[PDB]
Amino acid sequence: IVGGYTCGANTVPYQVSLNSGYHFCGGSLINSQWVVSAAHCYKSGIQVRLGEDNINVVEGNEQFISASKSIVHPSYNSNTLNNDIMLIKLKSAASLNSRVASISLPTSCASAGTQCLISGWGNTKSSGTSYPDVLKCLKAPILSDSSCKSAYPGQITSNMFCAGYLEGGKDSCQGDSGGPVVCSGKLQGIVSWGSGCAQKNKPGVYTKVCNYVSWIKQTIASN
Ligand SMILES: [Ca+2]
Repeated sequence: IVGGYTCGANTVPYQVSLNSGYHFCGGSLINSQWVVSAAHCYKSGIQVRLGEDNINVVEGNEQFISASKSIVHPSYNSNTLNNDIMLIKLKSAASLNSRVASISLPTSCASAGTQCLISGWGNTKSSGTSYPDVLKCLKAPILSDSSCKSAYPGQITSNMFCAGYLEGGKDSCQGDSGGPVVCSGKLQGIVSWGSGCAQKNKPGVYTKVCNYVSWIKQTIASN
């Protein structure tokens, strides 16, 4: 997260880190046994880390649980990042409490101008690289589909939305991928892509979660 703030330990209780010996992506806990992330985050051998603040120090609220299975969206296109969504099942249910908690799926698609909370352990620099050890947070509005398409001609599908600031300075970044965009207490986006981070006229592009609620619910019900 570029141009964000330190969230505070366990203030984003649905935020998970995906670990394969190291943090590589974020995710969102949507019930005691399932995580939503970005399909471009797929790999084998995932350990889900819940209850994290400092991802390099054991602070006392962690739960580390290996994934039993991953399900990439059946229409994921890695070239276009259309349908950049995957589900990860935990081998055992997490223990839920105020510091480790699921986030609800949306009932409604959020609109342009709605304020959302974007969070992650990704790069905090637009130029060069600095990884934080603690969770970073950013409040950002959803942008109009017209401003989104104008920023990224030929690239924005009906399964994407832009959020952030056309002026630059404030954005998600590398290492935030798969993490949450939460608006009015519901998971509306997944950190997906952007051209660099926090560059002018290159806002963040997010998977549009409201399009996937039927697929998520049906997939969980049978797996
Ligand atoms: Ca920790």
